[PDB]
Amino acid sequence: LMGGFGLKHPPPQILIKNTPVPADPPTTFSQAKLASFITQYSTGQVSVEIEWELQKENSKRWNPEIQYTSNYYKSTNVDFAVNVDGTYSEPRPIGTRYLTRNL
Amino acid sequence: LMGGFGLKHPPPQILIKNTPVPADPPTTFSQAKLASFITQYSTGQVSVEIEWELQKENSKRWNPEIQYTSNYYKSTNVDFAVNVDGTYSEPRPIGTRYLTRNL
Amino acid sequence: DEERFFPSSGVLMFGKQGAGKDNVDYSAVMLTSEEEIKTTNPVATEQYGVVADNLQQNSAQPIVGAVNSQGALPGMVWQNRDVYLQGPIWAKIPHTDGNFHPSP
Repeated sequence: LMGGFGLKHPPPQILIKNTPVPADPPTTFSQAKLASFITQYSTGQVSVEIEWELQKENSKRWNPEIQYTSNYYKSTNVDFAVNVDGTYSEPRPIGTRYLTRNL
Repeated sequence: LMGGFGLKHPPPQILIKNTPVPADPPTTFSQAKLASFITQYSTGQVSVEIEWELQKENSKRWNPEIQYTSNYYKSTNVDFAVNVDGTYSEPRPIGTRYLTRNL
Repeated sequence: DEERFFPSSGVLMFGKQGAGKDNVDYSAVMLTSEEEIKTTNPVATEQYGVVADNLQQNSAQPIVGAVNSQGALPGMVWQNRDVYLQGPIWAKIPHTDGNFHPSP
């Protein structure tokens, strides 16, 4: 209901964790689980690749269809670009429905 | 300078004429060329087919490009369509330059 | 035992030969009848049924409301509308993301 593709077997969940590395234990045995760990984090790169199938537009319509367009008029910032401070923004929602068909 | 493709050997000129059909001649010989003809015209269908080669757009630009779009707002007539009286019109000039490149 | 009643727009209506376009008397039209499907299909004019409108308690007598329109429920079965010698053969299912029982 929010949108997209319903899937019985969707892309799986990918779960990641830093393996705990404990600090030095007491040197005399204790049954209690070790609560003292070395503070750690991890970084890296993630790459994802999707292949999408397209359904081409066969329409025989004569007059030109509505398209998604960038505004021609001048502005302080480019839409879908970083600003002076360096942060990226998306100025508007872009839906997918522009070309037309007959019922 | 008006536009388009300069061609040393352009598409040839296609010349068409109704062959003259004279009315009845005098029944006694006269050297003068015959000035009296049957009034005629001709109709038919002409078909022309051109194959155009396309140069695809390789651009790596991030933000969306300007496109040619039909106006979304309501109007009495559709652009590039017939009106109530049945005549076809082109409301505006449409140039070909929309996508962008780097110098 | 009620053949005099019919749903207002709920049945097909054919004209007799020579019937006009506008405001034609009942005598020139020919009404069809779907009564054959009253085995599985609710009657067009009458309600579907009744459901509870409230929670019951010793201080509150039960209330039961009428269901005039009912969408698909699991366990329903029904018959499509009949076809007629002078009626339409086919229709084009619209091209859409979804449909339900796409019979014209």
